Amino acid sequence: PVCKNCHGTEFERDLSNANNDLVCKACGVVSEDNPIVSE
Amino acid sequence: TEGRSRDGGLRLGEMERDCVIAYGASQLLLERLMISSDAFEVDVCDKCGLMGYSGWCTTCKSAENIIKMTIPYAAKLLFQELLSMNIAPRLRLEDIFQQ
Amino acid sequence: MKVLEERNAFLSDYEVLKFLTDLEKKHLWDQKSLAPELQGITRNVVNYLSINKNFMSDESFAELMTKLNSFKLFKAEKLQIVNQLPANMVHLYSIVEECDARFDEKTIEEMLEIISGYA
Amino acid sequence: KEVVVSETPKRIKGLEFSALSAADIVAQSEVEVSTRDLFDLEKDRAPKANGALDPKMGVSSSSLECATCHGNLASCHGHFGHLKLALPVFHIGYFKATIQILQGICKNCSAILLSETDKRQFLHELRRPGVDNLRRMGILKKILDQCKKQRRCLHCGALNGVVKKAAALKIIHDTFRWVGKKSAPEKDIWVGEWKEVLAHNPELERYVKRCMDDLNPLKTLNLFKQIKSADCELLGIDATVPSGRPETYIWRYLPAPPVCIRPSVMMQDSPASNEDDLTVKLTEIVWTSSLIKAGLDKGISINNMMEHWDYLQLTVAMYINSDSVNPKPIRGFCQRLKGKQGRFRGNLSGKRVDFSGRTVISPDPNLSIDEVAVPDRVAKVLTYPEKVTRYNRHKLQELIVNGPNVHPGANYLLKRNEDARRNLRYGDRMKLAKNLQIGDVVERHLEDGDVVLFNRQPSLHRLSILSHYAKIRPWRTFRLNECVCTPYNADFDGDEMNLHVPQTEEARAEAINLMG
Amino acid sequence: SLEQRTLNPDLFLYKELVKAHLGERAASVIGMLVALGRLSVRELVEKIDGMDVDSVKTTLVSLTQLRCVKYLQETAISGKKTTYYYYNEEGIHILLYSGLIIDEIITQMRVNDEEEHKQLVAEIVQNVISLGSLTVEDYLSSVTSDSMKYTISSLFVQLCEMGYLIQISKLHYTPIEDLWQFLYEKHYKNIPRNSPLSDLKKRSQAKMNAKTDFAKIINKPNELSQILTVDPKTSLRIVKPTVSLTINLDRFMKGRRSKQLINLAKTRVGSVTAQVYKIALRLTEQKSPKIRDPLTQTGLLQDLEEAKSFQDEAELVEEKTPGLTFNAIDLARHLPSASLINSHLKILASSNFPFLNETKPGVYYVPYSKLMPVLKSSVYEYVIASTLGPSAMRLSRCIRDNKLVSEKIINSTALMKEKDIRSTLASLIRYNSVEIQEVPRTADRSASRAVFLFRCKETHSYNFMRQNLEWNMANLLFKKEKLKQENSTLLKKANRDDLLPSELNQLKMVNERELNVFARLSRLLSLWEVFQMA
Amino acid sequence: FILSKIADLVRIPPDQFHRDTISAITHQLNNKFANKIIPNVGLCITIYDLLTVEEGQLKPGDGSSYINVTFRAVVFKPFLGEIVTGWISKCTAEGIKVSLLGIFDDIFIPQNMLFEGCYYTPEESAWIWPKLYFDVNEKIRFRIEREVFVDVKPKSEKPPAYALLGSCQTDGMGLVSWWE
Amino acid sequence: EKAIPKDQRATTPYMTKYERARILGTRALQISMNAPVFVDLEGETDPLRIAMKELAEKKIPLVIRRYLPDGSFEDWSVEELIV
Amino acid sequence: YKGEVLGITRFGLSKMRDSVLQLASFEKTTDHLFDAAFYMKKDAVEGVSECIILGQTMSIGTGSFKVVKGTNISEKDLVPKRCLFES
Amino acid sequence: FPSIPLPINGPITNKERSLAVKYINFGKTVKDGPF
Ligand SMILES: [Zn+2]
Ligand SMILES: [Zn+2]
Ligand SMILES: [Zn+2]
Ligand SMILES: [Zn+2]
Repeated sequence: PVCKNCHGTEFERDLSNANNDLVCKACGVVSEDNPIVSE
Repeated sequence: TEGRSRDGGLRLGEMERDCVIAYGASQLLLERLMISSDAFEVDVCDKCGLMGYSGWCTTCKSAENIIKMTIPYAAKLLFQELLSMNIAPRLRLEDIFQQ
Repeated sequence: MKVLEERNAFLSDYEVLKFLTDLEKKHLWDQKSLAPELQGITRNVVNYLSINKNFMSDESFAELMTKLNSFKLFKAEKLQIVNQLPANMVHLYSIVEECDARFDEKTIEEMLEIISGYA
Repeated sequence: KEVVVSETPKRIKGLEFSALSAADIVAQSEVEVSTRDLFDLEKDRAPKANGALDPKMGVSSSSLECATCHGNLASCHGHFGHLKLALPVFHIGYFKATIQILQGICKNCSAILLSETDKRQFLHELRRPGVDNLRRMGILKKILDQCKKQRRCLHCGALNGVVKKAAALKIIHDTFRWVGKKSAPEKDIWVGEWKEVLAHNPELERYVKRCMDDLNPLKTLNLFKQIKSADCELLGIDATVPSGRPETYIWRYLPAPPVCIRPSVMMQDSPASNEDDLTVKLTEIVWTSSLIKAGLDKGISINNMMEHWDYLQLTVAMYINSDSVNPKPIRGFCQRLKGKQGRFRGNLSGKRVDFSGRTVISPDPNLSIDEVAVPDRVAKVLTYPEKVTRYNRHKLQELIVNGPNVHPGANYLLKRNEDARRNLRYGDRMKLAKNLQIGDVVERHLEDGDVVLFNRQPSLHRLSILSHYAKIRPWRTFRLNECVCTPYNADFDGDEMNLHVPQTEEARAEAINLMG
Repeated sequence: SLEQRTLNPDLFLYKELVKAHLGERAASVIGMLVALGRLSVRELVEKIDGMDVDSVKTTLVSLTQLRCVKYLQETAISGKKTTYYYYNEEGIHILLYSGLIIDEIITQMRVNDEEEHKQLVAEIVQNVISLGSLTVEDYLSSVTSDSMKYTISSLFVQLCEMGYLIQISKLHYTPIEDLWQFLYEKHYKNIPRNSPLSDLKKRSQAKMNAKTDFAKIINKPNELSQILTVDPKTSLRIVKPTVSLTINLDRFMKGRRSKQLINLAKTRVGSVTAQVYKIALRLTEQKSPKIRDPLTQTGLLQDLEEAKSFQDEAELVEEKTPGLTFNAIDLARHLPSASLINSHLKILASSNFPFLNETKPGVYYVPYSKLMPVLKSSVYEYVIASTLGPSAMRLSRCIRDNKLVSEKIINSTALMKEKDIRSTLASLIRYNSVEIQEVPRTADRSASRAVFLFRCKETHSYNFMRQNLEWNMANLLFKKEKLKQENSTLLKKANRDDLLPSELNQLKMVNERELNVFARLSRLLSLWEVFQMA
Repeated sequence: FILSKIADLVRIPPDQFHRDTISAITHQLNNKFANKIIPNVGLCITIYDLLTVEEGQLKPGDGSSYINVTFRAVVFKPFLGEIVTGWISKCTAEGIKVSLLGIFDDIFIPQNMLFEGCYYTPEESAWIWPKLYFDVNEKIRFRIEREVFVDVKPKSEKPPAYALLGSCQTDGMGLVSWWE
Repeated sequence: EKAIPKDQRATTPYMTKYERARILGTRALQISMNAPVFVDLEGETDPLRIAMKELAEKKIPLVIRRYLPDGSFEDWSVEELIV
Repeated sequence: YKGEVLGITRFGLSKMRDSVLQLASFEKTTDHLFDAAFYMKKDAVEGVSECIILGQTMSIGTGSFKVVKGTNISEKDLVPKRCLFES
Repeated sequence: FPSIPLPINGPITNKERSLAVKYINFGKTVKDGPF
């Protein structure tokens, strides 16, 4: 929800290269890597 | 995750695991089967050795004798399935150096 | 982490200033560059004990101590009296036990002369 | 703080096994699961009171918090809970090794059916330093027949026959081996003790020889509890550990696993959760074992509760191993550690690897041997970590400013200060390019010179997987040379092969010189 | 305290006896002998960790002197002599009963009153065995030279000839099985080859002779014709001063069983006849039959045709022993009236508990072998009635005499409502005084189509009740020293002086509370020792 | 002012290969031991010398070189009766907060060997004296009886690492200018 | 079971196929941790390719410790082997 | 090499090499693990298919030897700085 | 937590209060003796 460097509140799930990371558009620090899908 | 529609990642099986060890190569076998696949950082107690969480042992509640190591995640969950039925895999450790 | 010998030997307080000053010397010009954490403690040792001496050669430090330990076996208190209230015998009364009833000669005035010598 | 921290790196010299006690379960447990129903009808989002997917037993979703260690789903390592049975039952794993150590002891005073100078010769074949598992388990075959070929014990002389199964999973003691000498006291007591019930309801005369004494899990626990410590060494177990008694080989307490093992998977076919089969077995245990403890206290019939304690014996022997259902069959613990790629082949021996890709092949003569040709749409997905150094610094500043759209660029960046990673399609790049502390790692794209494995999917022999250099070409298929298709026995008629790219610096060097 | 209550057998009793009043270094070695059986010093050091090889021998001589272990040597043809060391179960029971022998000298030596060795005869038992072994020169060479010790030395032949001061030997410090073998092999080498007929009887020809050796060689310590010196000067009779002697457990244990059984009299009669029975009881204690029965310990108890003879001749021992069958005439002079002597003894035979029942006319005696099986079942059923409901006293007696009761006759024989019998019987499966017997009336032993039968099974109920008390003795022993670990810094101040006026409160309230523990242990020890008359 | 022969292993990152061997082992032990406490020994200040050095091993996954090395470092352990002329900068109402200025301030020493008329007076003074007073930032004599070392972490300020026991039993105790 | 000097030096003097895949394997990630090279590199990248150049002039500063199966050492400096 | 010709079946491996983590990856898994914890066994892991499950460096091939960095030093500068012991 | 006590729960009688003195000085002899 909140970044560690810019403390933004909006995150954008990027699926452009099949990584599905979670990152903000302010600075570009990923919030969670390696997603855990509900199989 | 298995499946091209499930965003893939391919299976380095058991037929292809034996082909690697026939070369004698003993460092990418460790890299292809826990680093790029299944790495996980377990901190296990030394005496009455079985794993605990962030800084505890929670069976000898002293939180003193702990070694940070790293093993595959699929052996963290074997050591809890095998522990859920009454089998206790006690771990016994040495240090790498001073043969 | 194995402590082989905890109290291996003794070292005098002068080498706590002598070898440490040679560490101050090859430490990029300390104390005069006015115009990490390891150097503050290193600085706080030098100014503490040298002021206690001030407010020198080691060969003259040795001749006074070999006369100071005129004891039979219980000597080791001769090393601690190097900067502990010099030039006084009413502090030497409170240092070592049963010396008010053992040293009743001009020894106790000669240990006054040695402790007033370097002070 | 002013206090030191210092610890050597360590290893694992070996696993060693044991069944833990009936007292170490509550040592490592932290909650208890007394109550039954998983979901409170408060109609909240996480309604779990005490005996359920408890939020301080673990956490089974990404929107919750583990109330013990802390963390949502990546920080929680999983935590154990424990149960408390109403009256004990048998372990379905140790079921064979709780009669093979019951064929050795007496059945009245419960001492091992052996004399004194004989047994000292037996464990003398244990103390010698050369003993292997080939011969350690072999010499225990002789300690067991010698207890079965000996009819009467030493300390009370009472006769002991044979004990075997009763073919649910309960065992009975065939106590009577008479040849013609029926004038034994226990046989005279047996006909004397049994003649009193012939007065009433004498219909039971067709049930004489089939009737025989039982060993229910409340007798055997109070039978194992007085066999001494001094003779443990001859029937398998050792002393000198706390859990070295034979009392801890039948269920009296059972632990509950963490919910990380048995996660509440949300199928989202409904706003209801498809709860897995492993918790609904763990709840049918705690409901049967609840009404027994309240049954004997309040008072219910003895012919009624003896099937509830026989149901719960049959239920705990399904939670472990579902082969003993004796009939859509429920998956258990043992029903997934074995099998074709349940565990140990598809989870531990052979895993699924990151940084891989799988297109078709097509021939190419115009490139050399040891160079596989790679399309560029897969060349800007498969990255490679690349630590900055003074030798390659002037290259890696020119490459981070390309970005992830032109080919020699990067996808991510991790500074030495930073902790997770930084994406590079978001934010300004030239302001991030100039700093580039010399200790950190960029993740460039694949580029021609890298070290790339390659195998056919049916791998016949050790020359089915080989390592290649790369060359980035602008079509959409894996080109390779004609001469290298003979190890892979490929045929270019539509089949496909996968590539692997190692991501250390010491496995990048070892793939060439051993598998080039 | 769940860590204790689960994984601790009688090993938890034997570990903390030596841990209580001895050093820590010996609680680890006798804990290893019980857990492993028997092992020599060459492999004892391999099992323990933290004790040097000669530091074991220094540790092993500590419990050697107090007779807390027992040794054995057996050589090999190829190897040297190997010293196998065992565990002593009777040498440490002395350390258990140790407070009770001091009050057993007083209740048995009642001829004297207002004597100036009351403070000394209480100390001689503390002198004989807290030193370990004992000999006569060790107390006469003390700080006092004469001290009228000719009275004190002649005081002890009064106190040795009454029993339990037998000269020690290799018999008391070796176990019973490792003596029986090499004499059975000596009696087998006593009879050679050159007789082919009935060789199974020839193998038993040593066995008939080794029985006569067995009761002989155990009388060699008991025999009193060589334990004292006839000396014609300055005295009349005195013990031999060159004798190494300790205390004996048996006549204490036989005196305790006799003390155990007079309390059954005070219940089955008033206190007049209870006073009558004490006098004829106490006089037969110095020669009574053996309680522990070293015949039945280890040997041919397996086969019934030998196991019958362990009480066939033993009852004939009890019936045809001259030194206990009293005439019922000399009892009047011992009480401080041959009509009332016979009349107050006539009610003993009339009561259905067979003490002073079977006899010869005119000369009556108390049988043993058919009595103590009735004492053990009488005390046990009252424990059930004491700690849980009196309905269980009704049910446990009901299934006792009515063999193999079912659930319909249990309401014919006894009379309670049906809802209340489930709430009392289900407390007896949990503790094993009843059992289950099943009849499968269908195929493959199905449980809902089956009826259940009950039984007493009069051995399993007494083993569990034995060890239900051997733990509770040791659990109370666990809170003995663990209480002395807190408030220890002033227990050293209470032992460095031989005064804060508010600290003394925190020394008495811990000391009055541990005063309760030794009284609670003695009552439970009276509840436990009844189950040792096997 | 005494040495303590201990053993330790030390790591070297591979960018310290241009610096020779003794200059780097001295550095990577300094930041491990400088201004540090030892469990149950004392406070190592700075490493004195090197006693013996072994040959550098490599963890296979790491790439650095790890040397085990034995050495002694200089550590102060005054005495169980040593005179120390420290200073003070804190006073409270149950003892006296005598802390040596400059080095460490984790010390509380009581006054339990003095006369029968001692309490606290909250008027800049210690107590009323039956006698020139003493205050902060000047040389104050105090000796040492004992010390208590614990190494506990009960996870669930009074720093319990290094605490000395002191007294002022005789005259002249409280200021060095009362004498001389 | 200790250091075995050049007199009792009884293994093959040849850098086997697994040595040069490990020495190059463990030298190369030192170059990616800012370790100093010894050789005259040209304008050149890729710390593996600068590691197998350094093996040609035999300027690796390492030593191979061959363990016999009975718990015995054996040392061989990496200049001493030839390939 | 152990005294008798013995197959590569279930019947052939339980007398050839006994080590419980390796036997779990063969056919009958759990029947080898319960009687392992009964006897309280002890296997030191040095097999190939046992250092895979734990993530440790295999012992054969290029894992057999170990690599050491030279310290290029001798005793000529390892003298102490000891002086003025007691006078 | 457990119910059902044994019935041996009595305030100590002076008939056996002297009996509890003989225990505590017995071990005080042996522990302070040789061993
Ligand atoms: Zn952000
Ligand atoms: Zn632990
Ligand atoms: Zn948690
Ligand atoms: Zn028996």
